[PDB]
Amino acid sequence: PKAKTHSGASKRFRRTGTGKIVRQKANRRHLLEHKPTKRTRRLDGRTTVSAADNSRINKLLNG
Amino acid sequence: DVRPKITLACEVCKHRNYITKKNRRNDPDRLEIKKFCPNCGTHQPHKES
Amino acid sequence: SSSRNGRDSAAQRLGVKRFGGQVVKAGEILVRQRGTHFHPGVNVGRGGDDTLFALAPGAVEFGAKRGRKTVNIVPVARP
RNA sequence: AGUUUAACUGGGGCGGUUGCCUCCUAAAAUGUAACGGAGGCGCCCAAAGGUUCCCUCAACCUGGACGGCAAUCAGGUGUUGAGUGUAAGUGCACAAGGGAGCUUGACUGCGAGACGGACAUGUCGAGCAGGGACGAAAGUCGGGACUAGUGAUCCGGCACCUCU
RNA sequence: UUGUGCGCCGAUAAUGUAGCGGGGCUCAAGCACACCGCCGAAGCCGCGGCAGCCAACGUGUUGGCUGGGUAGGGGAGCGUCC
RNA sequence: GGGGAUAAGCUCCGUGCGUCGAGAGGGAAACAGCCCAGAUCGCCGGCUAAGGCCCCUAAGCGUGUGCUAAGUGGAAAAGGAU
RNA sequence: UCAAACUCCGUGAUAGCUGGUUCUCCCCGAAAUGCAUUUAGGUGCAGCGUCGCAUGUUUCUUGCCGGAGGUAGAGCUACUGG
RNA sequence: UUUGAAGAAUGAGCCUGCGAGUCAGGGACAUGUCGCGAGGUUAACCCGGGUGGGGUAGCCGCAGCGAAAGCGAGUCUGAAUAGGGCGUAUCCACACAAGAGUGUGUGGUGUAGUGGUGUGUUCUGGACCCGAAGCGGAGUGAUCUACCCAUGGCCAGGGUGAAG
RNA sequence: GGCGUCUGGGGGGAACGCGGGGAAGUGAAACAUCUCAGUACCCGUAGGAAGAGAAAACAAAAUGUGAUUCCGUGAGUAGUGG
Repeated sequence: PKAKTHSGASKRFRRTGTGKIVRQKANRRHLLEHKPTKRTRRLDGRTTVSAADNSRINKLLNG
Repeated sequence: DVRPKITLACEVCKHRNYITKKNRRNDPDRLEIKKFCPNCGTHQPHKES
Repeated sequence: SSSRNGRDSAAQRLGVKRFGGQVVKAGEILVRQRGTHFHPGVNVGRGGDDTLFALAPGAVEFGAKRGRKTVNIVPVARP
């Protein structure tokens, strides 16, 4: 039997050229009238995932 | 709701640009504000929708 | 018979983050404070929440002026 | 017929609590628990925001038509005991407190460097560019003296885009 | 009268002395201050065997430090069958 | 330090504090958490730590100067007492 | 055998639960904390162990030097209260 | 199994047999060893009484960025040579700017992967072994017991004395 | 409808086929959507195999394939999903 890649993790994370794992930030979907532009500006773009959960994420994406 | 969220639209190109709140009971009328219109590239009067 | 107390906020981790005699880059936060206990001096800028930071690299040095605590930065010498 | 009907709890129940902000416990860095001791919030302001300029209270003493402890006036003393939209603390008289003129930076694109953290969040940010406000100029302005006034993701609505 | 070192009374439970471990001790074997020895452990030393880490040189010896251990991680082995 | 009655072998915290947990050996009569000290193995050798040296019990009914009459030593309070 | 009978089958039902898991030596050796939790006797991340690689004393101890506090203490015509 | 048991906490009467991390997959990650090496390798299938020979369809590596159109040692965002994000294996020399932490250029060095297979964890499977109360599908049961239906049988002896 | 007469059926079988009906334990750390699964079981039916089969098919501007069935890839990808 093959190993089924996790559907949710496959739709949220990415692999870059070197093998990094990136992710998007939260708190940017709704209820953002009162969030100043500084908060929203720092909340966009892909960020390398923390090394705390880098072990679990590799297991999900690769298997 | 006393302070309902309102949005501001550029008077020239009618782009809904900003969103603030105001006291409807204190200012029942619409809001006259000049703001930076990004696509126009120059400050244009902004109308609350 | 019950207690009406027991509510508390998180601990905000204020204090002096960088102490005197330390080398700081530009922008490093020196003190995290609520009021102006420490006041900005030379090459020290005040943040929005009265957080102090550094505009120029150098070594911290606490000082006083007109009976007010101040924080300064001395321009450490290039090798 | 298939199921759901929470947890903490000096056994369980009844009672009370569940998030955020401030103070003491907290042992002079940061942090630190208990059904320990006290309070507040789920807002408000189109000016109570930005900027330029000017000013200094509270209290007491003396004298004044109503007017008296206290209303407005004059004089003197008066370094902070008044006041700061709102709880407490840290601040502020050089004012962040009182008043006046103009105005919308309560911006767009970004952001070196940091604080704090299991992770997710959260916070400060000099400076560059565009286009502005006040100011003679230096300059200040990416909301409010600061810290609370809030809800991840999925799903869906509206407007714009040189995408398919 | 004051300050001190030792004491007395206050004192008082239910199987059997029973609030020194026992015997016993004031001819202290009790208390305080100085002095002298000794006994005491798997501690330290002596003599010998083994192992791990490292170093010195060498074609594996020598030397130095180290070797309690549950959950648990690593290395190397005995025994059985085909 | 908080709660409790400034009670608990109580409960909740802090501590480049300890030990037990996960730890043998000597002492405290017996006695995880106290005191001395971290067990590589052997020896019918030696020196010590805490603790002891009248007999049980190893080594002192040790030396000098005193104090106690209560077996104090070998449990205790306000207070009483030539 | 009855608050829903018996037998076979799904079926080796599923249990954040109790029990059990077998030969040896050598080296190293923890935790009972933090955050979150339909969560508190479970689990995820972090903290503490071991093995490999990389970097080398950056770790640690002591002296000296530059720092900021607001406890112990103390003080009150220096504030708020008693 | 516990903070702690010789424990008056649990289990074992004794002996001998039997009784618990295994297997599948071109699975995933990591680490050894072997082959080839900018390449490595076949699957299905065909030919051989064999373990051998053939089999290029595919897979991994060989260029990245971006939602995508696309561009390409660059690319995205952006009005921007204006900063930032990801990337150009890494190292060495030399120049040029900074000493807001170094950066940019030239030159050299040159890039290592992939197939078996051993081991450790892991995925789907009952997945280290033993153990429920109960849940569904199809059937067996009223010879015991509850009720009913058809047809039979039994009730010693002695009193009281209704209607008529 | 009744007669008379000829030919057929009926039942069994381990697996494989085809067309119908169709759960629950379980996973979701609860659970109803969903999964378990069109699985277990039941029904009707043949055969030595059955079913499918000769384009009202793919395809994408190539002057391409050319009935069905069965293996390997495509691929745990495009997608779908409280």
